[PDB]
Amino acid sequence: LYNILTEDTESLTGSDLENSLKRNFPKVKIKDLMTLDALANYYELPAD
Amino acid sequence: RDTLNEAKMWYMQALGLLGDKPVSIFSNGWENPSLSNAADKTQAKQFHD
Amino acid sequence: EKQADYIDLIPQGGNQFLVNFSVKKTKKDATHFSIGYNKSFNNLADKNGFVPLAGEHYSIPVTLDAKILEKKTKIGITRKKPEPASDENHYTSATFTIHPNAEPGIWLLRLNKTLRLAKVSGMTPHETQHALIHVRNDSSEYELRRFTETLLYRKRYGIDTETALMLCNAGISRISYDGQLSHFDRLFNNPPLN
Amino acid sequence: AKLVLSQDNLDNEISALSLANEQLETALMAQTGKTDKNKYYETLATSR
Repeated sequence: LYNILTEDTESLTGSDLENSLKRNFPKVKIKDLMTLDALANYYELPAD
Repeated sequence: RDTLNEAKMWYMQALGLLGDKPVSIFSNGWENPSLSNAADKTQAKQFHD
Repeated sequence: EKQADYIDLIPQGGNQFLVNFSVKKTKKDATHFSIGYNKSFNNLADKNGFVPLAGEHYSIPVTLDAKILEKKTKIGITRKKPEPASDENHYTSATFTIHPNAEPGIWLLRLNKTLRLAKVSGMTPHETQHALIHVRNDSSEYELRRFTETLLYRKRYGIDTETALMLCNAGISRISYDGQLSHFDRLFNNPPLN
Repeated sequence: AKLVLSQDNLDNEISALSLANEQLETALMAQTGKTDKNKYYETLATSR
């Protein structure tokens, strides 16, 4: 989790951002995750 | 113990009946209008028309 | 060009906006400064009788329309020279073009970070973001370090998250947070002396 | 007519007496013509 939270995601573009999304979301599809209920169920946090 | 399992059963049935809790939007098209801009007669006439 | 300020359009929502800025040199001439539009029109708000200060974070609410924002629209700010002021002061401007359905990844990555952090540190996701200190050069390592230091200084000393943040080298927030009194105001103007 | 129906107006608690005093001040200073509050109270300190 520390390796996750220390990456420099801000100011990261190009194919490197593609790499980083494929690394940090290996199994979920980002568009299917976009919605609020999906975000609440992925991170097991309350929707409100 | 068994009655507690039964109680969880009845509550789960009621939940399945209710469905999925409706999420309450807060980032919505609600600007923060003034009272005079919210209490127009044109605002009611256009609606009812 | 050399050094003037940074300007930001903060979209509150539909037809609601905000302008934040910090004019660098604030010592020449300033009386009821102005806000320009399309680089040549629409003095938006000329109402403040104060002078902006050096390196100071300001915020002025402004109402625009998303239509003109759809195209390149140069909004400017004019620190008004006393009697005449149209462009002949040290003028500053900036454009803001909007085009939806683009670039979903880098914001969702920061959201991944902040949601993991909220879930793990037990504080709410709004608290974990409000208690995250962000600078234009702030690396993510130093950002997480500031967050963890805040959690530590909250563990020992048993203090509030706001007091821990102030202990973590955080500025005084002029803006009213959480529908409550701002730190600046509950500090100095509660109730204003005399 | 200028009152904005916002969630912060609906929720945030203010002191009722402070609101009465604001209502009186905005009229008394409109009468006097002075916009400074402190200058107005200074004139208020000697008047009978």
